[PDB]
Amino acid sequence: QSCVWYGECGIAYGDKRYNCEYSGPPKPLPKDGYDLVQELCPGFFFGNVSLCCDVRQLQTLKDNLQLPLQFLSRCPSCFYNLLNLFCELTCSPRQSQFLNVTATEDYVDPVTNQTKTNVKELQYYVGQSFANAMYNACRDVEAPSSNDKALGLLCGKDADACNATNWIEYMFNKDNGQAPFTITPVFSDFPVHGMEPMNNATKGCDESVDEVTAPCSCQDCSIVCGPKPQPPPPPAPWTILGLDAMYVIMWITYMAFLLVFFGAFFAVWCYRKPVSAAFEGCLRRLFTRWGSFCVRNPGCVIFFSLVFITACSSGLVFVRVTTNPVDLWSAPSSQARLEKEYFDQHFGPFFRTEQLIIRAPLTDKHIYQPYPSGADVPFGPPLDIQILHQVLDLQIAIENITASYDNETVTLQDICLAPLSPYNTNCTILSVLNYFQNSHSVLDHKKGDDFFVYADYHTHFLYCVRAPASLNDTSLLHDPCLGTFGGPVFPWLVLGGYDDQNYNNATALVITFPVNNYYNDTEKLQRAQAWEKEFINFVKNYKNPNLTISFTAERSIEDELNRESDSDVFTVVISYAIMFLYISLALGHVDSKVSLGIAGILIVLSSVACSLGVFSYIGLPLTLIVIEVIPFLVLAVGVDNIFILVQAYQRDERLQGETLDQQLGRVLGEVAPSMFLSSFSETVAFFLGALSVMPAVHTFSLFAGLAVFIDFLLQITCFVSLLGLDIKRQEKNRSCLFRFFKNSYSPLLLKDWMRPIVIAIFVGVLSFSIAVLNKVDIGLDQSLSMPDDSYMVDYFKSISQYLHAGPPVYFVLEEGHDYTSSKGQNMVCGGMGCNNDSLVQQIFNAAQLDNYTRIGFAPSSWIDDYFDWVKPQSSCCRVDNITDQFCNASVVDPACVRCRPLTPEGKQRPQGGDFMRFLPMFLSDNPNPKCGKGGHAAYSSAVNILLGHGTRVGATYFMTYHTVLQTSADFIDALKKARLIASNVTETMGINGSAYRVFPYSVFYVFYEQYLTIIDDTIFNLGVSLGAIFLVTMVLLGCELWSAVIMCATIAMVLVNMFGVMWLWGISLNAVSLVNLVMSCGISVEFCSHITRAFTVSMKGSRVERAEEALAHMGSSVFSGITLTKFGGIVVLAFAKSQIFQIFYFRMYLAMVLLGATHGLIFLPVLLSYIGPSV
Ligand SMILES: *[C@@H]1O[C@H](CO)[C@@H](O[C@@H]2O[C@H](CO)[C@@H](O)[C@H](O[C@@H]3O[C@H](CO)[C@@H](O)[C@H](O)[C@@H]3O)[C@H]2NC(C)=O)[C@H](O)[C@H]1NC(C)=O
Ligand SMILES: *[C@@H]1O[C@H](CO)[C@@H](O[C@@H]2O[C@H](CO)[C@@H](O[C@@H]3O[C@H](CO)[C@@H](O)[C@H](O)[C@@H]3O)[C@H](O)[C@H]2NC(C)=O)[C@H](O)[C@H]1NC(C)=O
Ligand SMILES: *[C@@H]1O[C@H](CO)[C@@H](O[C@@H]2O[C@H](CO)[C@@H](O)[C@H](O)[C@H]2NC(C)=O)[C@H](O)[C@H]1NC(C)=O
Ligand SMILES: *[C@@H]1O[C@H](CO)[C@@H](O[C@H]2O[C@H](CO)[C@@H](O)[C@H](O)[C@H]2NC(C)=O)[C@H](O)[C@H]1NC(C)=O
Ligand SMILES: CC(C)CCC[C@@H](C)[C@H]1CC[C@H]2[C@@H]3CC=C4C[C@@H](O)CC[C@]4(C)[C@H]3CC[C@]12C
Ligand SMILES: CC(C)CCC[C@@H](C)[C@H]1CC[C@H]2[C@@H]3CC=C4C[C@@H](O)CC[C@]4(C)[C@H]3CC[C@]12C
Ligand SMILES: *[C@@H]1O[C@H](CO)[C@@H](O)[C@H](O)[C@H]1NC(C)=O
Ligand SMILES: *[C@@H]1O[C@H](CO)[C@@H](O)[C@H](O)[C@H]1NC(C)=O
Ligand SMILES: *[C@@H]1O[C@H](CO)[C@@H](O)[C@H](O)[C@H]1NC(C)=O
Ligand SMILES: *[C@@H]1O[C@H](CO)[C@@H](O)[C@H](O)[C@H]1NC(C)=O
Ligand SMILES: *[C@@H]1O[C@H](CO)[C@@H](O)[C@H](O)[C@H]1NC(C)=O
Ligand SMILES: *[C@@H]1O[C@H](CO)[C@@H](O)[C@H](O)[C@H]1NC(C)=O
Ligand SMILES: *[C@@H]1O[C@H](CO)[C@@H](O)[C@H](O)[C@H]1NC(C)=O
Repeated sequence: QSCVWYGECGIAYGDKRYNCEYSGPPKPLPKDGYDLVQELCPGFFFGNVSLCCDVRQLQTLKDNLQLPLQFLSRCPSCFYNLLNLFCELTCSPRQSQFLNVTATEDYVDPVTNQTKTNVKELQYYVGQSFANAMYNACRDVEAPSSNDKALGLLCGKDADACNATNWIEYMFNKDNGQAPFTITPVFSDFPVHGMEPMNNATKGCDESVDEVTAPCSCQDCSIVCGPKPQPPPPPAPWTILGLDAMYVIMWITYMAFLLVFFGAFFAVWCYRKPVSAAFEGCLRRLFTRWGSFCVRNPGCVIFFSLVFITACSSGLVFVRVTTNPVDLWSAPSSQARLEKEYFDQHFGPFFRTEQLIIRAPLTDKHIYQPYPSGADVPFGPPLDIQILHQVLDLQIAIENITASYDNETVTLQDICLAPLSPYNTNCTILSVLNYFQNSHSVLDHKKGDDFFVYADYHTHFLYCVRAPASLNDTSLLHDPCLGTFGGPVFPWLVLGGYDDQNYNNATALVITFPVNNYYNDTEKLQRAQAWEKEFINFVKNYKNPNLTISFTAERSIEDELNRESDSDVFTVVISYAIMFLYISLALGHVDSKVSLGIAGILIVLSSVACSLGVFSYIGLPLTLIVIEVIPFLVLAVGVDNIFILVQAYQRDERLQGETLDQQLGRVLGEVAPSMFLSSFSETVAFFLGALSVMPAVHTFSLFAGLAVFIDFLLQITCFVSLLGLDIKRQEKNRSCLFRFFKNSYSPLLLKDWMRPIVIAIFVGVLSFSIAVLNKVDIGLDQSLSMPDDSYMVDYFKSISQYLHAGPPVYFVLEEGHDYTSSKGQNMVCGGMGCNNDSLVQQIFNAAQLDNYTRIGFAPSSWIDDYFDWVKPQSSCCRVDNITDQFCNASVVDPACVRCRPLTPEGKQRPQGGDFMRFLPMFLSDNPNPKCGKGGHAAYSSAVNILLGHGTRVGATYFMTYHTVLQTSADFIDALKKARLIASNVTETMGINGSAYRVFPYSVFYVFYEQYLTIIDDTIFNLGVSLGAIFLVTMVLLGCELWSAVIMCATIAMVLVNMFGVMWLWGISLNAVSLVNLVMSCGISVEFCSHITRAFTVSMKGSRVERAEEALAHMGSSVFSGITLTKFGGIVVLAFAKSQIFQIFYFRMYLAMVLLGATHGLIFLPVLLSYIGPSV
């Protein structure tokens, strides 16, 4: 047991001093630094602590060993062997057995003039089984705050760059900048030159050093645990063998139907070898009297109707308009809305992000060749230094932005959230320029010498993409890359277009400007939106032909909605102009009814305005989208009713001396039941479709329903009187379709042989529609709701094409958990001693899957960080001795003592009241260079404490990130699976009830919460609306069940074919497509009703003739009344500007129209001819 030294010598460089050389006998260490020995490696701490050692050597070891402690504190296993190496290497008592000093030089004392000898160089003899057990047991640890390979950092060279021998040589070599003097190691397993290397006991990541420190986790050790689980496969289409298993269930059934159908034509060829009408009669008489009444009292009626219109539409003064998207697309009391309501109250609302996806088209990738050694590393086009300067200039200019509002000048610093303030207040900008801190000088300053550059921006970039949380470059660059705001900048948030682990290959640059969003405050929101407007205008007009910018803003969507919503104003006006043109010329043929067409158009707009005004009075706000889609619908229905009545009158011949009233009463009594049926069926259809939970469709449905009902009523009354006035007029000088239907079409269509083919064809199309039913999309694209000429479309394309990370997730653990106990922490903390099914571990596994579960990254929990901070080893914590105030980590150390005693007892987790005593100081910790990251910048928001009564903890969250989400399927999949993870954790916590529960909050959950129940919502809505139609028909048409059931079956056929057309044109099944289907099922009656009544009330002999008589009579008015009108309406809307209209309203209505026309005018005729109700 000989010495190699005692004492230390003068300064070598920086603060580094070469130890003084002295190989004599040992010396018990002074009672002064008991504290280091215990702490460094107590394996030396017994009795007489005789050691060739000095307390200033212990404290310079302890002091120099800070980073390795930072990257390896997680496994005491590897940390403790590395420590066992330095302490023994430094002042073990048998230093001469395994050490050989080779170089040494004289030292001068400025105190006594005595020349000593510094140890410049020496050879270190290290056992092989020690380096093997150390590197192999800690070698799998990745570095924290990154997916690196913590050895990738503490080795100076990448995972594949160093082995176990080279890494130790590099660590001991001062050529790196850490070793104060170089130690030359020598591989040895057997004693050579009498210099026996070191081979003390070694411990792996699978074993704990002491009975109170749990072993390291299998995240950081590969023998304890493994990738054991794997998602299952999605086997569907169901029963593939078959070709969809629905292509077959339908095709096979159809073949059976075709055989059972043509086999009765075949067997026929072979054989060749006071309630019944009590309610339908009182209506006729009443309408007969009331039409007469309104015709002989025109003045009173029309005047009262105008007074009513005005009295009802003056309530339009209280009209309020909603433009805020949350209110539009989210139910006020949906589960996701309540979750969001809880999150905004305790943690403040999620902030607003202004992205910027920069791209350099005019540049090519260039190559980086490392000077010392290394394979070439190509950098994408956007990572050029010149392009980086131009983008930095753009960013610094975006920071200028002022745009004073309401006699007040606000700035980005003023609104941008600064996490750790007011200490550092610059603010959060998440751009790749933060690695250089937005400094042209920092970006260009180089650390090399002529003929080669040692370090370069790539050198810094490469280092900090590997470790964005370093406080120094540590590759001799000596430049910190934490960011001006203080806090890491994760490379996946500031880049896009790279390849899975090669930020070198980045093709795009992401630049975020997070801005604080405020809860119950309007001046701040006004100021922020006013700032965002100027930001948008600037970015839109910026001229840098070298760059292609795609931008957005939190307020961009709402603004876009109001800009696309006002550009169709011309469209609704033109639609009515063309409708009036058609009505004016077709309504009968100075045999012109222009006056009546104008009267009808004004009555329709009056009905629209009256609905809007009444509901504004009630307090329902306008969506301005409705104000554009509602007029069309109401116009269609109102014009149809007007034509029915006027034409039945025109074709009615006047009896004997009848003046005017008798004729009008007769016409109204025979035509009103049918028009009344259509109008009432539609009103009920609309109102009933107004029961879905979505405020936009709910309010729209109400508005449209009321407008149809009031328009029908007002029409029948004011318009029959005005018809009387115009009929009296023209009686003082002041058909070709019907001919066709009766002469050549009704007979043709009803031939014996054409009828079976037609029925076969329609049932075949119905089978197809039913077959392709389940293959309809779910959800709305989110990029099609914007006009085509909008920059948000380009931004969405750019996202889908470049971005690699998604929306952040917060797993909010509601208020009520304990947190001050070992088990209470095990249910949560993803750590050493905490459970294996803990919240953090479950979120970690989810992030490990990443395709099944879309949660992409690790939890970034706050409690793990808090414990890491409070550990006595770290020494970050330090309280004042007399004041009990937090002594910063950079302090003169006058009298500050460690918070937790550095003992075996102190080593445990702080479970008791110390927990809550020190938690606030941690949350108050700043990013100290000695200590580390500190928490203030990351967890102050995430942890809530209620003052008083023991300061019990509030709701906390563990925020992670989603995977890049590009379509509705992707969003719905993410919501579902986040809810599932939460469900698992809630189960595992085992609450004695539901006092509290985990739930995830992300920004899009409220908009996508409807697609978790849209299928049962659709089923219920369609079924209920159709049952209402059924009942209304079977009641109003008398009580005949056969006609009612036939009509209901035909409209159901119409809906199924509607679903087929949906699938075929790529329309999606969101709450708008669903409202339109429930509406179409109500608009179909206008076709299906006339024919069936003309057939039912008929007294010919046989079924065929009844059908042909009904066809002629009523279908002459039905083809001219409904089809052409609705066609004029839809063709003007076919040129939309919001995409949402042009896709859903236009396609759904065109489909409905042509489908209803064919069905009514062809398939109803034929089906009744075959199986129609006799009489
Ligand atoms: C995404 O990033 C990776 C990591 O930088 C790129 O891989 C490297 O790709 C470059 C491209 O041409 C190669 O040069 C690198 O090395 C080959 O390495 C040998 C020595 O290992 C050299 O002698 C060769 O001259 C060549 O440089 C290669 N290195 C590694 C470790 O993969 C990748 O190219 C990039 N994506 C694309 C599409 O380029
Ligand atoms: C994470 O999620 C993806 C979902 O896309 C999972 O699918 C994998 O990645 C892609 C899917 O596009 C496929 O890998 C294939 O790689 C070959 C290599 O040239 C390429 O030719 C194919 O076009 C395709 O890209 C494949 O569906 C699947 N990969 C494997 C190994 O099964 C996958 O679970 C994860 N993807 C990643 C990034 O590993
Ligand atoms: C290397 O191993 C030796 C022997 O196992 C250790 O010396 C023992 O060390 C313990 C640790 O405190 C002492 O309590 C014993 O008194 C020592 N006895 C003997 C006979 O060695 C030594 O501490 C180990 N060194 C390291 C760095 O682990
Ligand atoms: C952001 O914080 C930095 C330090 O982290 C502050 O100072 C930096 O920016 C100054 C702007 O004038 C520069 O002059 C300084 O050189 C730079 N810091 C250093 C290393 O000197 C600054 O308060 C913040 N940024 C500002 C104010 O622009
Ligand atoms: C290159 C990187 C990985 C090195 C990181 C670990 C650093 C801190 C290691 C490597 C070399 C080590 C130093 C080598 C020489 C001495 C002199 C000795 O009398 C006290 C310990 C001291 C001062 C060591 C302190 C810890 C040390 C500086
Ligand atoms: C047409 C009638 C019924 C009016 C109602 C339509 C409204 C509610 C629809 C039309 C377009 C829809 C938007 C489609 C796209 C987006 C972008 C996404 O980032 C948030 C949801 C949001 C903002 C939707 C909200 C709901 C929405 C605004
Ligand atoms: C440790 O044993 C050898 C190297 O010492 C190696 O084959 C093995 O993979 C290591 N164990 C690991 C990596 O878990
Ligand atoms: C814009 O920023 C530059 C740089 O900080 C500054 O000099 C200037 O005063 C700012 N305002 C301008 C140019 O209007
Ligand atoms: C674009 O790149 C050229 C390259 O020389 C540079 O001169 C110019 O300032 C950059 N910005 C422009 C052209 O707006
Ligand atoms: C979890 O609890 C203990 C420790 O791992 C063990 O008995 C059990 O099998 C573990 N199972 C899982 C899935 O972690
Ligand atoms: C460190 O603590 C001292 C004590 O007053 C304080 O002045 C200083 O601002 C602190 N620095 C931090 C928290 O970064
Ligand atoms: C610290 O407090 C203890 C408790 O009384 C006291 O004995 C000791 O002298 C104090 N020393 C310093 C440096 O604060
Ligand atoms: C929830 O946990 C159960 C068992 O703990 C597991 O079978 C299921 O897959 C988990 N759900 C996920 C991972 O979505």
